[PDB]
Amino acid sequence: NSQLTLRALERGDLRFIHNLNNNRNIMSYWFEEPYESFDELEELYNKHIHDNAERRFVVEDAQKNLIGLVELIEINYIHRSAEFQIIIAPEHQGKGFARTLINRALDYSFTILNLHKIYLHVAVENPKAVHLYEECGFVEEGHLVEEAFINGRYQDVKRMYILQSKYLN
Amino acid sequence: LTLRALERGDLRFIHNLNNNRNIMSYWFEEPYESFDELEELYNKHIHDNAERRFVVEDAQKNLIGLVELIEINYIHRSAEFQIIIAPEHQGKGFARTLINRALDYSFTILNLHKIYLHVAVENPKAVHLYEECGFVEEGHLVEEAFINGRYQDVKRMYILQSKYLNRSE
Amino acid sequence: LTLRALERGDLRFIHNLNNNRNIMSYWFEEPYESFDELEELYNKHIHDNAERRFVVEDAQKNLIGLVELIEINYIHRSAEFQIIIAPEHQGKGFARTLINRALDYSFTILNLHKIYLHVAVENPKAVHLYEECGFVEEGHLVEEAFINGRYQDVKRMYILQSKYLN
Amino acid sequence: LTLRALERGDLRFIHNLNNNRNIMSYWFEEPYESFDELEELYNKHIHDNAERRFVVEDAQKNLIGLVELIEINYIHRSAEFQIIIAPEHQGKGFARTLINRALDYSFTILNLHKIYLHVAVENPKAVHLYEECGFVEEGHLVEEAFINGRYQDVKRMYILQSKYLN
Amino acid sequence: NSQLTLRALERGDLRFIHNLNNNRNIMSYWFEEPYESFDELEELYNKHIHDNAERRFVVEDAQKNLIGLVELIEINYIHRSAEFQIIIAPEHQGKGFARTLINRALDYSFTILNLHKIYLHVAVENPKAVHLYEECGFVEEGHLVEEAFINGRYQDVKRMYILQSKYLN
Amino acid sequence: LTLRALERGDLRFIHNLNNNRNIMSYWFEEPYESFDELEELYNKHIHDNAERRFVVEDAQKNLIGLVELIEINYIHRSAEFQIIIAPEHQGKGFARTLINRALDYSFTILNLHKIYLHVAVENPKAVHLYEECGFVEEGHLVEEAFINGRYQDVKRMYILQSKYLNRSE
Amino acid sequence: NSQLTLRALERGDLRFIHNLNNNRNIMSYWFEEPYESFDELEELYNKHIHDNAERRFVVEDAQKNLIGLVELIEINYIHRSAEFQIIIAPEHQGKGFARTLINRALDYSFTILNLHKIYLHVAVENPKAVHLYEECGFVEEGHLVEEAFINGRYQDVKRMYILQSKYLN
Amino acid sequence: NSQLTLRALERGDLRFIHNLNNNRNIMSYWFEEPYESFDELEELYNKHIHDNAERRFVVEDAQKNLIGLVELIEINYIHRSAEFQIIIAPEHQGKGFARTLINRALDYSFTILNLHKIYLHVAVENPKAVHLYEECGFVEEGHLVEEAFINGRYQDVKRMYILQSKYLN
Amino acid sequence: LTLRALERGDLRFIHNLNNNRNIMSYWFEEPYESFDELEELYNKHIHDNAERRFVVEDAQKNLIGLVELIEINYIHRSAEFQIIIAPEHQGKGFARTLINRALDYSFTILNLHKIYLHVAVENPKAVHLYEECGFVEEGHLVEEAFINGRYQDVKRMYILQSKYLNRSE
Amino acid sequence: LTLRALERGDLRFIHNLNNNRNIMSYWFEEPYESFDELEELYNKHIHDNAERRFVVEDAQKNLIGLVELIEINYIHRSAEFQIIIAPEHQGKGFARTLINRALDYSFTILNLHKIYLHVAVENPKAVHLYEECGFVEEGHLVEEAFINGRYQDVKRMYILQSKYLN
Amino acid sequence: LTLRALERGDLRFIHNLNNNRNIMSYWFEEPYESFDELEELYNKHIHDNAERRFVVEDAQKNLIGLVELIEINYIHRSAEFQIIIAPEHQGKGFARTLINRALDYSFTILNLHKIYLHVAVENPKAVHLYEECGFVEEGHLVEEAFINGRYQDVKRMYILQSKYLNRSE
Amino acid sequence: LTLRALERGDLRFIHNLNNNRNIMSYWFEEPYESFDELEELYNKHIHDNAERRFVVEDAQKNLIGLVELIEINYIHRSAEFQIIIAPEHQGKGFARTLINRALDYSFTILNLHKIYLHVAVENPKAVHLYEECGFVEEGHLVEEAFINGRYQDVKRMYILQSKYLN
Repeated sequence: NSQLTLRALERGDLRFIHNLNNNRNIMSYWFEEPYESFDELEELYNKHIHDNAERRFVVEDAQKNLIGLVELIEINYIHRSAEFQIIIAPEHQGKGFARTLINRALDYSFTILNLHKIYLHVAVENPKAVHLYEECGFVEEGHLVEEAFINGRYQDVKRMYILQSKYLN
Repeated sequence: LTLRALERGDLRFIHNLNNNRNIMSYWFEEPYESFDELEELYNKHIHDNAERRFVVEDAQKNLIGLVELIEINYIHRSAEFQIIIAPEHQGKGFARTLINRALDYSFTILNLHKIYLHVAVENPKAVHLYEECGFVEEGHLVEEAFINGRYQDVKRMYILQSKYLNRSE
Repeated sequence: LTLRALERGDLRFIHNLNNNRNIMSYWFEEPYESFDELEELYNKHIHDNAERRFVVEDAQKNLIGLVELIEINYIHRSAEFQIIIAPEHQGKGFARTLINRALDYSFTILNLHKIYLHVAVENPKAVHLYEECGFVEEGHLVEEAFINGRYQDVKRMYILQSKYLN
Repeated sequence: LTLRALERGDLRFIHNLNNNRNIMSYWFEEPYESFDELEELYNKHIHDNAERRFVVEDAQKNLIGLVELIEINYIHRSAEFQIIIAPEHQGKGFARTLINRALDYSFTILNLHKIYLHVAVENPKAVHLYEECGFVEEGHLVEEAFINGRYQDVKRMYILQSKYLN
Repeated sequence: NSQLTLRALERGDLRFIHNLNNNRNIMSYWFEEPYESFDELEELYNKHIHDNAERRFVVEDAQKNLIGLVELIEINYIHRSAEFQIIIAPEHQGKGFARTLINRALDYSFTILNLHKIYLHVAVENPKAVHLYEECGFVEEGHLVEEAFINGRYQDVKRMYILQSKYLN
Repeated sequence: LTLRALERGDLRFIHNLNNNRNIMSYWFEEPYESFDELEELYNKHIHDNAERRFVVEDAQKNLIGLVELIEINYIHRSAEFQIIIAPEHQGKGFARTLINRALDYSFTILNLHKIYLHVAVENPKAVHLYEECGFVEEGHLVEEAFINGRYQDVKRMYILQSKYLNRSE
Repeated sequence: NSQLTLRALERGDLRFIHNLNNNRNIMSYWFEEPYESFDELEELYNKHIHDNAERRFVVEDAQKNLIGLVELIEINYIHRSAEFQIIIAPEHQGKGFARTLINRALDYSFTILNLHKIYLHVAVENPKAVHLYEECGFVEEGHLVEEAFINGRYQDVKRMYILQSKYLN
Repeated sequence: NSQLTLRALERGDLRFIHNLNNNRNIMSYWFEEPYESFDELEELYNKHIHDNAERRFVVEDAQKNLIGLVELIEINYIHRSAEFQIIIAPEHQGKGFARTLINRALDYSFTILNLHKIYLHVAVENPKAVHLYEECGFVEEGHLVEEAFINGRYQDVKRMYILQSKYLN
Repeated sequence: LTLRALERGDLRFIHNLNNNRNIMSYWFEEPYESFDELEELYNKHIHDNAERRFVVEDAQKNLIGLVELIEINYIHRSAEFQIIIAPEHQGKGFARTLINRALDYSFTILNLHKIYLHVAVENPKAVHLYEECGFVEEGHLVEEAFINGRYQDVKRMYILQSKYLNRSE
Repeated sequence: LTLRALERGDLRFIHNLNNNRNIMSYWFEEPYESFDELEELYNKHIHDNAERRFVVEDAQKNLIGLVELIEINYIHRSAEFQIIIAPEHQGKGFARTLINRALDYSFTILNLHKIYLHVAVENPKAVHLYEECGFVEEGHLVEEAFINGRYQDVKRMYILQSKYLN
Repeated sequence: LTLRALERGDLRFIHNLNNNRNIMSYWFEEPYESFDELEELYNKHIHDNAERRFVVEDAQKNLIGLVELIEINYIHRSAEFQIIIAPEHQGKGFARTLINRALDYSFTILNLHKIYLHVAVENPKAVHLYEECGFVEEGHLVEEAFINGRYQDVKRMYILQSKYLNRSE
Repeated sequence: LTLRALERGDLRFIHNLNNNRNIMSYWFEEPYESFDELEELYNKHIHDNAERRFVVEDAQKNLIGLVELIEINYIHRSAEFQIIIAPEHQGKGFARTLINRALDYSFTILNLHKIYLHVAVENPKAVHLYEECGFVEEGHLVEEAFINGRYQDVKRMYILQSKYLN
């Protein structure tokens, strides 16, 4: 876990992004723009190469095996907020990397960019994921009713947050 | 009461409404403060369908207020609702009528499934007004906004298409 | 009654016709609501030949209604027809004379083979008028349009160049 | 069989599928014939969401066919469906499993209400297969398509999100 | 007739072009581009302001009454050819202006631009117009079968020509 | 025999065909003489539907000739036909087969009503070849082209959709 | 003083900006771009209409007499900093407006944009201006040696600051 | 001589153009644009790829040895004129190719493009070149005094011409 | 008499001058016939220094004529001269004065070495007028222009800088 | 007398000053003659800092003359100076007060080290005035300018920031 | 030791240097984190002279570090200095040599008058290093930067052109 | 020795000549330092005729030096001259033969009247060589160049087309 490294996303890593969106049954977005094919993603990356609303970091190990991804979106510098998301490759989902990657993301958000609040969304029907984030410091602030259409049915999603104060202290 | 799509001529009425608010005003997720800044971003997003705004005026062309629909996603069929009545006609009882006619357009024309909005916790008069129109609280965002030199909480209330169109049946 | 090619000055009348229809208005398969959005869309598609619109006006030049041809396909030689008469002169019985001249332009100048249209099921009076003008049903599209918070069926009627020109 | 988002490298397979169809091919309602014209049209509409195409391939990744969604309207939540299987694997009975997955993507992710398609009248075998997949006729378009020097009728069949998702 | 004058077509004259195409029941073209409304014509004129494939001259009298129009299209300088057309306002069609305007057009084509051949097209069912051109020097060179779709039916058109040699001698 | 839409790679084969002609070659009514001039105008009119060209090749990719459809008007439903067989396979009897397959595409796919072509009067072998395929003379254009230092006449022959599809019925 | 109002800068106010830069003997900048004439300023305003690095507010009284100007430049949202400047018309310089305009600017910076630190620069040879700012809450943090070339000689400038904490408490 | 062939100028031939302008001590032009380096020529060729005012043909033999160049400039299709020029490589200047290349150029000008007059310019101090052209059919029409600045001194140049009539008869 | 650089407002006066000529008028080697065609090409070549034109007017703003310098080459230091006096003031004896003042600008400001012009052989009055001003015939171009349906000859006369500035010394 | 930054409205006065000079006028090292050519060149170089021009006007705002700085180099900190007074107020002795204020702007705000200028040899009165203002000759350029059909010599005079600011 | 202007090929070496810093890196006042983001902003500001950077390498092309000059104002003749030596050659004593050669370029080539820099107060080793090279403290910016989750102070040191070039005289 | 028009491939040699000069290098009056900045500036001014540069190379094609003409004015017919020889072949005495051919191109093809140049005062050996080639001083520019932290004087020498062509 300590060997894991985070690196700024490069064009070469777009293939890894495409592979991770396979068999997830949810439309993928790139700066709030839908995409499906590798070519559509590559164009959207070239377009938003300069945008500051989102940042992404690839997660690798010592031997540079692509572990997962860390995304920050809806980044606002006036209110100092950002939506956090994390995607771990299926082959590494059950190895406990998630917790460390969550602290790595909070570290980058609250120590460098100096953001005030980090919020995230979790499906209500994955309580193990909710409890994980709670053990990491997050806490619920909303229960969005029928917010996401997942697998052919509207579903609720928990919005949980954590402030810069608690993480730094 | 009559609702009309916003024309470029009504932009000044929007700027005037933003004078008393004392909050950072946005136009398609882009900050603005001068009337000229607004007019240019209006010419830029005249075709963008991510947001739609309607100005309401009396029978004889007395502009009363404004209703806005932002963060419009036609895949999730959602949108954020907001309304601002001029201080002149603020307490004449026009609010609820504009709200219902806004939700009517969202649920009968655009065929949207969910409509949410945000209100500061320090103004319970608005919280009860929307709750009287069918909105229900789905979140209590902690320290979401920075108002007058302090971080404050925000209530997120919602209303669904099914309820608005089938409740009296 | 006289039909005239749609000009930029008539876009105001278009915006008024869409004032009380309770359905999203399109311009070359692109939505719009405000007069400014329409004016820009017109200047964008001013040369696109996939759609053609004529304004019908009285002898005094008082605008009466509108006739539109959309989805114009010159390979299969077909196009969709739509007609909107102002509420002021809706029941003056002018509708038929407008439908005929429209079909005349379609089958005499543009040289199109088929002309279809869509009419709501819950408005049988329009179905009869169209039928009496020469149209015949060819489809009962199920839940094709979302009107007033509920999907509704729509009848698709057609008319060939042969029946109008013998 | 596995469906994959259409890439630029697959445009060659598209041009081969259109090789022996005897009808003009379109890309976002724009005609084309050569592989160069198609490649430019794709780069032009690479971000347009009005159409979506998936390539179906074997376990060995041998391309088998194509499934397309066109006329995608997110307001009325509808789209037209089309499927083309290569002649090599036309009669292997895979057609049904392709139609279902397509409807699955339409009604599970994009959240569309209706899906319609058009099939020639003189090919009843396709009408039966579509019917057995869940489709039901809603229109008999008269002389809607010009095939082999003669206008021919076309049946329009539909299927709602309700029947597929209960 | 001798008082008639020909002038290069200006933007202001586009209204006269539009008025002449009323009740002619044939699609109007501007540099092989279809148009119907005044605005569509004005745009096409601005576009082809510089093109050399076609020239047009307005026909006026002493008191500047708009008499008609003289068009040269499909102008090719390698083969030295051009298709001639003439449109006279309905109020002046039966006053004998046509003959002089035909000589004026031939004069400009064979004396200035120095073209070799001028051809034109006439409906087979207007023999009075054919005989007119023959009396002016033209002669048939083709009987195009079902070349034009006029008033709801394909119709034949006579193609008649005349060379620079005969006009100059 | 197999007809294929012309790709950019076949442009050299077109230039080679224009070597023996000794006539000004055009591309969408634009003159060209160098292979590079052709390639640039090809990139310019790749989307223009006013003309369509097909290259025919043997069973094992031996490019034989070319068939062209120019002046395509989808309102009048007309088009000018032309065919050029390489000097290698010139007298192998492939012409009539390419002609019929060209008219078949024009009358069954594009749904055109009339197809005309042009041939020099000084090559009666071509005049009889087309006449054997259904074409009929509709015009004898006098001094229409300038060939080898002299003005020559040109025959315009035509064939209709009705005849091509209904004659053997 | 209490009647003074601050308004977002509009294009019409550019004339007031030009008048204030008269007889100040220092090159004027607009988003770090030099200018002298009214036309050069107007162009630079149109260019940076959308930039977020600087904001400016016109200062008016009850009767809308142009009092002065309030400028925020070098605005950085990551470090939350901004350089403050104030220009009062010569006819209003000795009426005590400065103090209130300083609090108005700090109010907008620390209560809306939520910035952490506001710094400014003062000529060392204007101690009355330095003492003013100190009485307003500022304090020196640097004595830049020969930083500005004023009136034909390099001169030192005091850099004084104040944090959001003290102003809000 | 009979084996010589003329080919339309291609981009690959621009190196031959550059080599021929070596040690000629006169500024080279490309569509009335000066150039010296290979890169400047290549850009000007890409620019005027489509211009019709000039045409150029490379002269090769049976074994494709680059013999010379044939240039037509100032081509006007209204007056039907063109300035002719010919450049033979130094290794082939004294082999009698000039005469045949002159007839080849006249053949292309008077038989294909159908031009009326071909004029050329010759230095007065090269009478052998003047007599050559006279033997080819040209004749003097002007003695331009101090028209060209050659090798550090203004010099006269003979303008000689020939019409399409004499060449064709 | 006073010469003034041509402004856009004088373009109509140029078009009027081209009415009586009955010859193809050009603007930077580009044909034009309508006033709008002229105005657009004027906006296109406002910066082109290949040609320069001056309008002359009386003491009280009575526009008399025009003098033009075209084909200006600053390497060879040459230019073609032409002058057109309105038919109103045609025979008032102003020509020679405008000519000398044109050559004065060419030889004293632009520092040109040679000035040539062209005149039809069928107007000896102009030939003698220029010859009286210092011009000398250097060429008799045979069938250079096509005037009123016939090819005619043109005289090219010239005058040198040395003569114009040193002859009376 | 008051100097003001050159505006677009003053371009007319510029064109009048060049009316009777008998020499080609330049704008940012680009020739021009007509007011339209100048107006476009100004809009092109409105942000170029290589040149700066001030209009001097009376108390009544009657334009008197012009002062220009060209070839402005901020690395070597130098610039060429030129002054043109209208013929109406040429001999009113205002020239000196204009030269000084110009040098003041060059050496007090822009922080330039050297300022040079060029004056014809055949006009010694201007050479004296410049000399009396602080300038000193540094070059006798031989046949550098072509004036009235003959190359003429030009004197280049200079002045440093040190002599003006002690 | 040899200093060289930075080429596009050296951009990767810059990104590597920014890995160990753990601070937001900028390029012409624009944030970046990915190598591709850097490369695009490099192509954008290749002409911008507001900043200049030099890469230093050993005698045999061993890239050691980088020296940067930003906020270059040629009117005030100032600039901010910064240097980053790779961790490999960090403590080899190369720093002072690169500093002096940077100030030499700033004071002898660009002819700048003042050079300032910034250093964190929590690294006195750098403060003394610059002080040993001639830099003197002119400011102690309080809570200027946000480093590792806390606001920290920054020292601004400066050195003048006169001192660097005249002190040993 | 042979002079050749400067190509894009020679820009590398240009960047090497500027490697050890200790002064800012310009390209069409625009500063640059890196090879990438120079390559873009060349493509920008590849057609500008205000400057012309020739590369001089040996018989073996080993690059020896460079000759440049800048500030080319075709109205007054003048231009500034500069020559740079690589340190490898600086003292081989080739300098004179290069200066002559340059002046030959200026006065034989471009038809220019005057050619001036600038040489530092503290390098009298170059002043003598230029003088022996035909140049004559016409100006002693005072503190015109900032070299090695100190303003230095520069001599401006000239040569007319008449003296070179009699």
